[PDB]
Parts: sequence; C-alpha cells; structure tokens
Amino acid sequence: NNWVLLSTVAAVVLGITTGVLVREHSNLSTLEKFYFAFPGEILMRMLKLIILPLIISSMITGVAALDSNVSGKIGLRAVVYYFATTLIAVILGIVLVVSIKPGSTVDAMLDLIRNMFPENLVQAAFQQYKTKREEYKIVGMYSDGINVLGLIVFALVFGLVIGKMGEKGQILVDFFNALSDATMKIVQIIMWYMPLGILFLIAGCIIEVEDWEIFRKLGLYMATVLTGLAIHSIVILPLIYFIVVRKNPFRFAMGMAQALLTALMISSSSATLPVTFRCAEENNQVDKRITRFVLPVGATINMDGTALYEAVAAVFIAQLNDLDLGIGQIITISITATSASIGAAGVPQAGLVTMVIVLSAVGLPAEDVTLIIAVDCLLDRFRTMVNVLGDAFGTGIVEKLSKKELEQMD
Amino acid sequence: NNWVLLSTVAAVVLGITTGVLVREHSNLSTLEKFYFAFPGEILMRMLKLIILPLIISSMITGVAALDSNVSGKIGLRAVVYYFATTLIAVILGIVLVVSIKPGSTVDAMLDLIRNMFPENLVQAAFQQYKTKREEYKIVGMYSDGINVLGLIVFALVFGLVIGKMGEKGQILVDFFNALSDATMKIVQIIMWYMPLGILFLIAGCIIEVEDWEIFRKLGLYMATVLTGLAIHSIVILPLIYFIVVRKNPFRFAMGMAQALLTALMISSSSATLPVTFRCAEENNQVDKRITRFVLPVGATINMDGTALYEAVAAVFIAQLNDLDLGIGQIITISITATSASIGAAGVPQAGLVTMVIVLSAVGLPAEDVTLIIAVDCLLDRFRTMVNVLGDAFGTGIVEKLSKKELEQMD
Amino acid sequence: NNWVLLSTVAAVVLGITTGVLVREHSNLSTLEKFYFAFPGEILMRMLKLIILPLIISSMITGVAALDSNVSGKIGLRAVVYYFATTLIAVILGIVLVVSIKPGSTVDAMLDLIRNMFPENLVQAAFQQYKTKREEYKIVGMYSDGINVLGLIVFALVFGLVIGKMGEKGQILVDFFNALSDATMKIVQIIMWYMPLGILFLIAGCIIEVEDWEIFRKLGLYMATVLTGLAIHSIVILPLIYFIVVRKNPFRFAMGMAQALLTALMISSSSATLPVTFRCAEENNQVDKRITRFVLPVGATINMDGTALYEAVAAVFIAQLNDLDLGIGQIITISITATSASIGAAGVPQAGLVTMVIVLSAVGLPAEDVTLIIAVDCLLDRFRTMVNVLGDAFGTGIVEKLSKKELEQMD
Repeated sequence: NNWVLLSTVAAVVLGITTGVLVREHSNLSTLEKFYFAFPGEILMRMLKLIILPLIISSMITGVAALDSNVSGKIGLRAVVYYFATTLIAVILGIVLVVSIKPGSTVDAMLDLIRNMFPENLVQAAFQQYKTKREEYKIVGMYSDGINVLGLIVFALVFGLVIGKMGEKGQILVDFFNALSDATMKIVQIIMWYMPLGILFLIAGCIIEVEDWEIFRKLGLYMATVLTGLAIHSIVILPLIYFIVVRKNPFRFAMGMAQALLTALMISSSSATLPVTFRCAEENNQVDKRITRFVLPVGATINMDGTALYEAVAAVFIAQLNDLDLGIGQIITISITATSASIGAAGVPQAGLVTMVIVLSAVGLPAEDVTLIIAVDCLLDRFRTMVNVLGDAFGTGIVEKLSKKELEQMD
Repeated sequence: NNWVLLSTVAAVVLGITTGVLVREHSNLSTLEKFYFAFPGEILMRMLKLIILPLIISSMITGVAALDSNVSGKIGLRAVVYYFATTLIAVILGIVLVVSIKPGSTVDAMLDLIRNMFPENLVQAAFQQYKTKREEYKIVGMYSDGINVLGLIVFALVFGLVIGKMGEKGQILVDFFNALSDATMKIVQIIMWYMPLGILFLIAGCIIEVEDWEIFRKLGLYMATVLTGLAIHSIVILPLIYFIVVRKNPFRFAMGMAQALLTALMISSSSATLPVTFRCAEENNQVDKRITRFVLPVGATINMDGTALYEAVAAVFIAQLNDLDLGIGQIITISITATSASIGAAGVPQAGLVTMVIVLSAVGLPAEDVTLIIAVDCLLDRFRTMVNVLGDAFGTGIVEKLSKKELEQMD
Repeated sequence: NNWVLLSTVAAVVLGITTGVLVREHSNLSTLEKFYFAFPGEILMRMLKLIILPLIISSMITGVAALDSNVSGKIGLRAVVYYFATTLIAVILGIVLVVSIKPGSTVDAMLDLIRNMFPENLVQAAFQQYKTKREEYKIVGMYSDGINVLGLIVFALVFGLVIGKMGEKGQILVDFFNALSDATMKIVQIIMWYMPLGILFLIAGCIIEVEDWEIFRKLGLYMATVLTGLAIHSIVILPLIYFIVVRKNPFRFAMGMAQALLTALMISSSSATLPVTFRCAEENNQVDKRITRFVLPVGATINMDGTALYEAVAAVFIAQLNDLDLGIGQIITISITATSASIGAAGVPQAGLVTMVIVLSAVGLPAEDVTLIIAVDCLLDRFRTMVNVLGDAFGTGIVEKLSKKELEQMD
C-alpha cells in the first residue's frame, strides 16, 4: 500500500493541530521552542547529507548514457525550454506585482560566472566564492555553502568525456551507475523516517509565529504569490505541453501526482528525484534516457518558481519603503534576483541567503527579511511543487521532440 | 623473526633511559625540548593520516560481507555486549572512585545526536559541529576535528545497501575490498618505521616532566585507575567469556598477546586492527566474517576504558575542589563523560578535548587538566590495551553465539 | 593543422599590441583595469581546477605501471639527476649574482618535512600546515593552499602498494588509468579555449605597468636572470645529455619544441604534461613507461628554474638594502629559497608566496616584492620553459640508463 504518503498527510494534519493547540494553550520560552523542533532539524540534516552524491552521480550517469552525436540536440532543447519558461514566469510575476500593488550587480554576475569554474574540486563541495569592492580594488574570499553550479558543470563535462571514451571509460560508467542506485536506496531509507520529522517541522513552524497579526498585515502578498504560482502551473505549462505534444496535459499531471505531493511535502526537488523518475517512466510512457538526462538538469537550473516568488517579494519590499521605482529598476531587480539563484535550485532553502545577497546588491535594506520570513514555510512548498511539475512537462516535451535521436540509438 | 616487536621493546627501554639521563644531567630550554620530540610527532602524524580510509573501507567491507537476512542479529549481539561491558565498567569505576577517595548536558547529548547525521560528507572528514546557548538562543558552528561517528554511520548504511544490491553493487564491493587491503599494507609500511618514533616519544614524555613531585602528589589516582583497569581486564572480561563460551579465557589472551603488546605500544586500537585481525583469525580459530565485522565496531564504540579513566579523573578533579557531590551528580558526570567520547574511541588522543568539553559542561573549572596531563602517557596505553582485549573477547563471544547464522551462509 | 599554437601566437602578439595601445591612448581606473582582465582570470581558474586529479592519477598510474623489483633503480636515477641539475643551477645562479652585482630557517625545514606527511588526506587537498615560535613555544595552524607534496608522497606509496598487490589491485589500477585518460581529455578541452584567455592576460599584464621607468631601473636584474636561464638551457643541459646519451641534443630539443612553446605560453609544467607525453613518445622514440613515470616527478620536484630565479631575486633584494652579506649568508639564502618551493613546482604561481615566506624567514623586509612583481609575467614563462626542457632531457637520460630494467619487463 501507499503507507508513506498517507502517513505523511496524517502527520501534516496532526502537526498543524499540535502547533495550534500548543500555541493557544501553552506558553514556551525560546529555548523550549528550539527544543520542540529537534526532529525536524534532524530530518533536514539527513536530507541535506544526501544531496551531493545523488546529484553528482545522477548527472554523470544521465550524460554518459547518451550517444556522443546526440546529446547536443537534447541539451539544446532542454536549455531552450527552461529559458522560455523562466522568461514567461518573469514577465508574469512583474505584471502581477505591478498591477496588484501589495505594498554591485556586475560583481554578482561576475561571481556567478566565477563559481561555474571553481579553483578546487574538493573545496567546491562545501565552500563558495564571493568578491566585494573596497577602497577601488576587488577582494575575494571563500565562504561556507556548497557550490552546486561548479560541481554540475564539472559532472556534465566529465560525463561527456567518459561517454565518448568508450571501452576505456566503461569502468567509470559502471562505478557511477552503481553509486547512483545506492544513493537512491539510501534516499528511500530516509523517506521511511520522513513523516515524524515533517510533523514536528510543521508544529515548530506554526509555533514560531507569535504576533498572529502578521498574516493580516501581509495581505495581497500571499494573494499575489499564490495567484502567480497557480496561473503558471494551471494555465501556461499545460498550454505549452498541449501545443508541443498534442495530448491531454491533465492526464500527465494525474500520473505525476505522487511526485507532486512528495515535493509539496518535503520542499526539495532534488530529494523527490526517485519518485519523479518512477512516475515519469512507469505512469507515463516516457523514454528512460530522456528522463534520466532532463530531470537532474531541471532540478538544478529551473527558475520559474524563484522568478514568481523571490522577485515578487523583493518588489514588495521595495514598495514597502517609499522608494517609487521605474520600469528599468523593476526589470533589473527581477533579473538580478532570478539569476542570482541559478546554482542552488534543488537543495532545500530556508534562510534565503541568495535573496539577502540580492537585497544587499540592489541597495535595499537587509533588515526587511523578517517581515516575510514567517510565510516562507507555506510558499516554498508550492514553489517546489510547480518547479517539479515544470520539470516533468519538460521531460515530456523533449521526449516528444527527440523522435529521430531516439530512433538512431535503437 | 619478530624483529618489529623486539625492536620496539628495546626502543622503549632505550627511550626511558635516554629521557631519565637527559633530564638528570642536561638542562634544555622549551624550544630544545620541542625539537627533541620531532620524530615522535612525525610518527603520530603518519598514524593520524591513515585512520580515515582504513576505518571507512573496513566498515564498508565488513558490513557488505554478511548476508542481508543475517547481519541484524550479529549487530544486535555486538551492541548488547558493548553496552553491558560499558555499564559494568561505569559501575566499577564509580564504586572504586567513591571508596578510595583519592582527592549544558542536554546540549552535549543533542550535539552527539547531531553529529550522527552530518550535513556534508566531505566536511565531516575534518570538521565537527557544536552548539552553545547565548543571550536564550542556540548558535551552532563547525570546528576542526574528524567526525568519525557520522562517517561510521554512513559507512554502515552504505555497506548494507550495496550488500543488498547484489550483482549491481559487486563493483563497489570489489573496489572497497581492494582499498581495505591497500590501506592495511600501508599501515604495515608505517609499522616498519614506528620504533624510532616510539623511542623519541617516550624520551620526550619523560623529559617534559619538570617538578618530579607531581607523581608523589598524584597518589591514589594512579592506583585507582590502574586497579580499575586491571580488575576489568583480569576478572570481569574472562568471567564473561567463560560464562558464554565454555573455554579457557587465558589461552585466548595468550593468542592475542601480540596485538595486546602492539596496542600497548602505539596506544591506537584502530591502528592495531591488522595485527588483531591476524591474531584472532590465525592464533584463534574465529570465523573471518565475525572478526571483520565486529572488530571495527569495537574500535569505534568501545567505552570501558573511557569509563574507567576519564570518568574517574573527572570525579577526582571534582573531589580536589571542596565541591562535595551527591549520588546523582556523580552518576551524571560519569554518564556525560562516557557518552561524550562515543565518536572517537580508536583514534589517538593526547589533548583529551572530549574531557575538556565534559568539564566545561559539568561546570567544573577547565584549568585543572594540567594536574593530570603528565600521567596521561602512561595510562592511555593501558586503556587502549584493555579496549582491544575487550574487542577480541567480544569477537569470540559473538562468534560463539552466531552458530546458526554462520551455518546458513554455508 | 596546428591551429591552437598559431592561434595562441597570434593572440599573444594581438594582446601585446592591445595592451600597448590601451596604455598609450586610454586612461582607466583600477576597477576598469581589474574588469579588463576577467577572461585571463577565468582561464587561470580553469587551469587551477584540473591540477589535482591530473597529477594524482598520473603519479599513481606511472608508479603502478612498473615492476616491483625495477622501480627502485628508476626512481633512484631520477632523484640523482634532479639533485645534480638543481645543484648545478644553484652554483651558477650564485656565481652570476655575485659577479654581475645588479643591486627561523629550522622552522621552515621542519614544516617542509611536516607537509610530507599530512594529518588528513581530504584537508591536504586545499590546506597547508605552518608553525611559528612565540613567547618560547611553537604554535602551528592550517592555512589555505593545496599540499601537493603530501599528496604526491601518498600517491607514490599507494601506487607502489597496488602495483605489488597484483590481481587484487587490478581494479584500482584500471580505475586510475581511466581517470588519467579522462583528465587528459578535459585538459585538451580547456586548451581549446586557452588562446583568448592568454590574449587578455597579456593585455592586462602590460596595462598594469604604470611607471614605465621600472624596467629601466631594473637593469642587470633581467639580464642576470635571463643569462642564467639561457646558459642553463643551452649549455649545461645539452652537454649532460650528450655526455650520458651519445646523441645530438638539439634534435631532441627540436622534437620537444611543441611542448616547449606550450609551456612558455601557459607557464604551467603540470598543464603541459599531455603535450610533453605526446612529443616525448612520438617525436622521440622514448619508452612509454619511463616517460609516464619520470615526467610527473619532474613536474613536481624540478628546482633548476626556482634556483635560477627566486634565489637571484632574493640576493638582488638583499643587495638593494645596504646589508653586505658573506659567503655563508648567500649560500643559506639560496638553499632556503630553493628548498622552500619543493612542493609546488608545477602549479601556476603568480603571488610568489613561497618567496615571501623565504624573505620573512631570512629576516629581509617583505615589502620589496613590489619592485620585482612587475617583471614576473615575463620571467616565469621562461622559467617554466627551461623546467620542462630539463624534464624531457631527464626522461631521455633515464631511458638510456635503464636498458637492463626495460629488458627484464619484456
């Protein structure tokens, strides 16, 4: 049976009830509040532990599985699809935030390019590079935080090289195939424990809210973000799927419902990858090669949810201050916020350090994060859900458009 | 011939003579004293270098060698045996320190649980996590020091997964078998050079003592620690072995004498692992699978020596201050000190950072370490000797109790 | 065709022209000067990224390819040749700097020995150990910077062990062979992009010079360094080659011209390794085993260029100050400067941190580096060229002297 998903839904409702009841009838200190959310912290720690080998081995295996003379077209189609979806999401978010009205960059882009080619493979696993101008000379240094962008680029190049090697790279191909399978099984073992961590995480999230008037004050900001995400998930993506693939998009969404729920629950596209693989390969008759190549790329560089969430939050923050913007300032903020997070799109994010960096770069005060940090728990899950839905639709579209390429391999 | 052990014994006696003669007839500055112990520092550095791959590959290989439907009972028996021995050692140490009379915790336990599941596999190889309460909110950060506990847990889970994989994980199994053999050979190469390092280490240890009245002042503390270790090694462990295995325990100890001497000399259970393997498999007719699985686990979570040494030292320090304790305070100190070192029990320890953390947590002053740091050289070697003796007895007991399981594999 | 080398030469001349024209006709701020050299920084970053796996896998593969009973003599001959060449270079540099007249150590040597045996394999990939005396007690700590010396020693020991293992180490041998080939191919991919980075690097180097009288002031220092390098490359090395191998040394140099140009262009002996392999194995009929073993060792511990460059620069700096030296002080400075860089001789060096450490140790002021940092761009390339020429001549000499050993393998 599907005991994991039912248990997780029961844990979610029980955690909501527990948080509400404890907040209403019990008074706890800050230390007790921190101690009440320990299982959720343990679950988040376990989820973080498995991100590196899973994504690295999946990328290498997916790239190496394709023929040398074929992978270029598939990759080109994937990047074109993701760029188009990100542009549409950016436009929709800008239009919605302008209409509803709810309420340094060069260094950031150069750092983004710098992180694509790290100076140390081992150091990139837990550290990132950043520069700042001081009196003017540029000074750079390394700070904690996994450099997923550089590891993904190196993994892609390495997978291409060992796929083109042939008989001399077969041992590496087999090694990374076995590593990918082992990481998948370990992820399943962690999924076994997930529900209790989710229960306590929801209870702690609800308990941490103290004012209870922040939700009332944050009117039309939740409405704006939710409306943008709903429009993107329900209208634009199914229309693109039907236009390219002459098939019903909602049967496709019905097949992926299990992965959609899982992603909505753990809020981690990279973690959900095994369920997405299974749903896309079994429930829908999508080729294994296309799925295994496209899905990690989507979990890495999908920016529709970021464009519909962080960009809107930034424009709302700028609107809170009497800092009336122009068309250029709004477009610059949306571009900076969307581009600054291109590296880490699958890892779980709670502190929104990328958006803090964006706020610092665009000159806005960095102390306004607290006014929206309370509702991040609710919004991030829907962001991840729409991200994985877009990834699945992209796998379907690329499989549709790669008929000749998949014919040559046979 | 056995030229390594005879050479090491000759080096030990020559180092004792050299240290005594240099202290008596020569006067050296602090810088010259530091320069006199350089070869011992080099030997310790080389021993530290080989701890990670050896323990990781040994754990993976030992776990993967067992059948999937069998390893649960073997692991359960091993943990039960180690828990029982640790409890007996704790009780004996408490009783002895109370009778002879020679002279924050929640955060520590939560950190112990946190380190079982690190957030980064690469970072866990050289860094550890720690939290502290400040004005109250909890703040955590990473500090230098290998996280053996997390690596051991991940290695166990990975070994189980790849053992259950079968034909798809055979390549990883072969890879880690070869890695384990290579690490063993490198350890043997280091053992070739060991004796000169031991000579200079003993000479430097003896030279560093300056007062020469600290030994007289530290009366009944050496007596207490040595009596506890001797009682545990000579009475309790052989009695348990004879009760479970109806055989003479001293022939077993006679067979393991080579590994016992080696462990007494280098004071590193993990380093002694190859000699322990050879003695337990050849001198005693113990099954290879049981040995290869139990011995790394013992080298990792054996706490009898820690309970008989650090706990007693802590109670002695608390007795030095006019800080008359109760039964609860003594039991809390013994439990905290024993549990805080569960991660690093095989690596060489000289600075006793774990006991410093324990003293900080139990509210005792941290400046009293110097009064006992002088005799650590002598006591740590006997602690390691009794630890490896307990590990060997545990291998024998588990092999005795696993007759049906070892019958199914055949 | 040879489009890469011709494109790189055209890029070099175009970068020289661009730098001269921009300096003469345009005025730029410091920030614009930094932004003008971004592609060169990206190229240097990519070159740095590939140094670790390439050198590690090449060392392991080269050591493991040789028979167990043979590799000792080959290694002995290689070390003897490198020691003799370094001694001759030291003598020549000292004599030239004394005649032309253009213008703490114990801790350094002990740190050099300490870095040969690191305490952590993972930490050695990006960190180094250093000690300092303070009031006297010695305090050590770790700082950023790859520890190539320790990794090379561990790789050599590991390669010997797995070569002696045989059928049980064949899987590791195959794994590292495949890894070496993959790293070579990735290096070739980077070489594809190299020329534009070289163009912008030369343009930025030329632009950064502002006084334009520093070249006139630095008279007889360029002359001394260039004369020493030219004498070493043209006279001493061909004479040694002809004395040992009764063959024309200039046909050998003509065969290696492609690798010589490449090394002169990128100034990185380790990066040039694939071209050196191809030229030495195809253009000259040198045995593959001798080449694959000797060349990484030369790229790691070749000190002729360092002895002819850093030692002379240090003596020139000491001559600038009215600090008249003796024979012992000059020999101590040359020995310290040559020995302090034994670890990193193949990686690209621009900041000359090793020479800064040498200046700090020998008591000379550390602020005089700026007076010679301007001409480092020009001199380092010739230093690397003579280093790779010496490495190739060493491969030839060792192949000549290893006739019996290469006969036994057949």
